Amino acid sequence: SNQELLQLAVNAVDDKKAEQVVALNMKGISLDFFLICHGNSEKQVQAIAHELKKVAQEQGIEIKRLEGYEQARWVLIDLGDVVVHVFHKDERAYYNLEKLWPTVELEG
Amino acid sequence: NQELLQLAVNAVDDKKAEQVVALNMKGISLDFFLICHGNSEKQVQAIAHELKKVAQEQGIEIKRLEGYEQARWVLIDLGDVVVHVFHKDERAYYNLEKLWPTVEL
Ligand SMILES: [Mn+2]
Ligand SMILES: [Mn+2]
Ligand SMILES: [Mn+2]
Ligand SMILES: [Mn+2]
Repeated sequence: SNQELLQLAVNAVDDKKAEQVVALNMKGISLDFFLICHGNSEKQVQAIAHELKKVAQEQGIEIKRLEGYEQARWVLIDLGDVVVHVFHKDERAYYNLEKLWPTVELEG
Repeated sequence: NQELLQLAVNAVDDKKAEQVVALNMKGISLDFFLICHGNSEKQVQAIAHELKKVAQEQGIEIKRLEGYEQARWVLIDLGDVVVHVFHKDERAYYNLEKLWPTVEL
């Protein structure tokens, strides 16, 4: 998709104070954008994931996937053209997210 | 194709890598992801090295190799095929579900 869903996800995630928000242009890589951020506690991680869900249902966007919400260590919210990854500051795969997957200059 | 994949499966097999699983990334990424694990950091490195050794014999170019020293999660980018050698105790290895069609062997 475009910055419309991405900005939609960035804001939602921003309203809940998600830290280190990073977008990835998954463009040439996957079959568009991957939004990454993290919470400092399992309660904060779920708050973020929920605001994204709440906002997604307001704008009428179909959530294709949502996994790891209960555990709140690595919540994946598939919004289609955009996929959000909300990690817990202590999640290890969150620091190895380098191996996996080109960023996107949000402010622009 | 199965040429590089079988090449990687064998290398990883010579070192006794356990729970070898191939993933068809067709229609997902821009070929094959291969996963397996070692029971110790020494075994994990043995596997990663056999892959490196085999890759240099066949003359295939290793694009990436990360986490070898730590031997908790070694990534060997062989191009069309990317191998992930985990340590049986690595957590991201049990959450590899979230991330992302299992190829037969
Ligand atoms: Mn698209
Ligand atoms: Mn509507
Ligand atoms: Mn917990
Ligand atoms: Mn160690």
